[PDB]
Amino acid sequence: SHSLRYFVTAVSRPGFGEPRYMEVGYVDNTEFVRFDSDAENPRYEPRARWIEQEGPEYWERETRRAKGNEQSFRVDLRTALRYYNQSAGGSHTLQWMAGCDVESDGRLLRGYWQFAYDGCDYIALNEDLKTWTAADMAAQITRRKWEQAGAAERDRAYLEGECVEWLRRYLKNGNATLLRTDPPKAHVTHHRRPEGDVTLRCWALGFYPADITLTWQLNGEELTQEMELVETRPAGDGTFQKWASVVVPLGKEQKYTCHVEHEGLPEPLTLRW
Amino acid sequence: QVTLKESGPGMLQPSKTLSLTCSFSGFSLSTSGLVVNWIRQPSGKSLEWLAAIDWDGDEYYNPSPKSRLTVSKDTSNTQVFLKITSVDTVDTATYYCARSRRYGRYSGAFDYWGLGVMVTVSSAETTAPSVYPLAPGTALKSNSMVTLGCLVKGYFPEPVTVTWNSGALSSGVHTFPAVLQSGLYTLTSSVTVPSSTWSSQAVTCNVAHPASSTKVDKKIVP
Amino acid sequence: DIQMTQSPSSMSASLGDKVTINCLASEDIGNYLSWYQQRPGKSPKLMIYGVTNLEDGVPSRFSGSRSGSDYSLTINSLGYDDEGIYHCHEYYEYPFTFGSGTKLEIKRADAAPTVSIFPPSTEQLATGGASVVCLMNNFYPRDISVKWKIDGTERRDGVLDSVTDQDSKDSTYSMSSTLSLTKADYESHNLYTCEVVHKTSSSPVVKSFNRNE
Amino acid sequence: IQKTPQIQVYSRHPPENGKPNILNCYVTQFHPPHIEIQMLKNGKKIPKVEMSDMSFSKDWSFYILAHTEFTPTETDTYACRVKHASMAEPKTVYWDRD
Amino acid sequence: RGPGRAFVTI
Repeated sequence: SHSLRYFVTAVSRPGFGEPRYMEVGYVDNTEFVRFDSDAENPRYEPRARWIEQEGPEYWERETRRAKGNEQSFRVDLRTALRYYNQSAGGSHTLQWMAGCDVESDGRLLRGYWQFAYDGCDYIALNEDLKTWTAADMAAQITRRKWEQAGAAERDRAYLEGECVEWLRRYLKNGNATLLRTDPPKAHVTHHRRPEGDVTLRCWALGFYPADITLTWQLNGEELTQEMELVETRPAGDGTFQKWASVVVPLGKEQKYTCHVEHEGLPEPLTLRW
Repeated sequence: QVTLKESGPGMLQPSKTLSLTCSFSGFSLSTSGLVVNWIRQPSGKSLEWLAAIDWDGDEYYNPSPKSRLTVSKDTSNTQVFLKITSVDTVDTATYYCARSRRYGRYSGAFDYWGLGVMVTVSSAETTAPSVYPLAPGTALKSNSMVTLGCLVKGYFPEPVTVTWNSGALSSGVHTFPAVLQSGLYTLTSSVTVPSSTWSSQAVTCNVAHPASSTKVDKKIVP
Repeated sequence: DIQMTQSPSSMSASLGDKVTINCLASEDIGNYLSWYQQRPGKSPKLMIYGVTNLEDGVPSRFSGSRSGSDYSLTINSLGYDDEGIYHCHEYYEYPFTFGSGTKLEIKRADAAPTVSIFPPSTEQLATGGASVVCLMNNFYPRDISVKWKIDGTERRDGVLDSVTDQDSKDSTYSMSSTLSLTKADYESHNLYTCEVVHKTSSSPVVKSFNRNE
Repeated sequence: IQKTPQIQVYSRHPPENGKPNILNCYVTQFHPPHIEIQMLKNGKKIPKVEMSDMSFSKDWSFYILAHTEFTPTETDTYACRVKHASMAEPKTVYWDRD
Repeated sequence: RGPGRAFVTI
């Protein structure tokens, strides 16, 4: 499956200037378009390689839509400041998630269209793409008025139509960098410790996508000891890294096997010290 | 509410150490993105930014005053202190503390300001004013209205008050601003009065100097 | 430091008139500038932040603009409530530089200064020093210059001036000049005169006294 | 109503002394999105802190990546200082070739 | 392309 996702942040900056408006676009997990309101001549810039082949009309209409949504978020921020009976001198944030997760064939499996205020869930469009879930007492006024206007219908029309076909076009145009599978270079590092035991470190570097499984095994068993592994991080070039540690006795480091399984690998890699 | 108040000792001797405090009740330098900055303004001149302190504890200074500034916060986010070592007579000014918000890397304008604390640096000690009358010209013609004067010389602290006839005469009076002179202040006070009342009555100049606890009277006579 | 120059130094307008105050930055301060207003005898309160954003509570007659590198602050329907001192801000580079400050007063019909000479009191002479003062009251505007002639020469040394702000009664100015001399120098001459000239008299208004009278 | 940030300081390519490398600070899961990230070499602030898109995850917390060019030596210590709002004192995390 | 808000206030 693949997803087209758009993340929007509107942050009021009282005493500083106009609120910052940001719009980032992701295919699966790779960013490809970006818009920032406080930069000079705010326009839609490319962030990938395969999206640069869009005509000036593409960027023109996307910038028009971005600025319209920016004004919409301005008035939304003011209306929320009135809704919650808050101070005009504070800085508050609206966050908007919108997109479509679609199976690898051509059927929309999930349409996302949700808003959060100051980090807490404000409103959401349920998977049915018809009913709104409103968490706050003030969010229910939004739900009622949006049922009156019928925003769910046009939002579903977007999600079920424009989102999926533009995801198809992006996948066909970016099949070079969006469908690639780079296997990870893996190795094990052995550091003695001032205690008396040894820290083994399994590394998986330079892979795509971020979906990877990294585990240690004792004697082919699921292992029964304090295993410390960190979260998948980007490298700053399109790939990711990961590592998993284990504290082992002096002399039994040859009993431990690190297993790394990636979607770009023919067989799960097993490494010993 | 915000409301921040400056507190600090006025009248300091040179080469000493000035310690101001700013107390605010509306926000806290705790897990809050607010920062407090000290500003000073010499009377009749432009505003100068001195230092600033974030809620972290991070401090920023103006490199213009060499290295005599030190700003610090309390262990209880409710006050901010500024210390200036080796104070000079040029540091006489009114000092404010203002609030700003930290937006990433930059500060962003001063939302609320304090009231201001006046500090003055001079080696002279408190003195009492000498009051002198100011009579018209010895060869003056019969004018319709006449003006009498009262000169107050040789007093240190900045504030003095002048009334005329124990405050009864209050129409057409003019209290001039004080001027310094080798450490001691001097000013003038004028009164306009009809030539019908002067000198048919007794016109007294009532000067009051609170810091020296003095009240002086004069009677202007040709 | 990014020293910022504000101009004009002082402005004077009629009731309801639109006025503009400019501010320049030596380096590029893009939308990092605010305008503060300080009433007579008060602390500067914030007025405009960003560059064109009025802080909540500011009357809408104020406006903030930017043209390249010069920032302007305009006010169209001026009233007595807005006379005061205005300041620019810079919050970009950490040495925050301010403007020079611009004073805004309200105009009125021109007035001529009433000047008076005050011969030193015997007590002053008794002390040993001597100060001759010649006040000028109730004139407009602020521009005025005094000379002090001692028996025909200038002797512009030893004089001190003190000009007030606009009167709370009718917005008129006052000036007091004090020539402080020694008793020997005061007895050295006879005739003492003040020469104050205002943008109204075309010819110097003169006042004098003679010691031997 | 605030979330404390999580910091990971690391090198892009396997680090070795004298070889040029990119050191980056990966700061995730914080709120509000107003933070400052400084890169420190031997205590001094590097000015080349080029940072990436301040995006956010499904949990609505923001993340960011700030990288800079450097050359790892056995005498130079490198760290990342983050100043948020939720931490009373700024968090400094030193780079370590794990 | 991205989503349009149609200027609908929350």
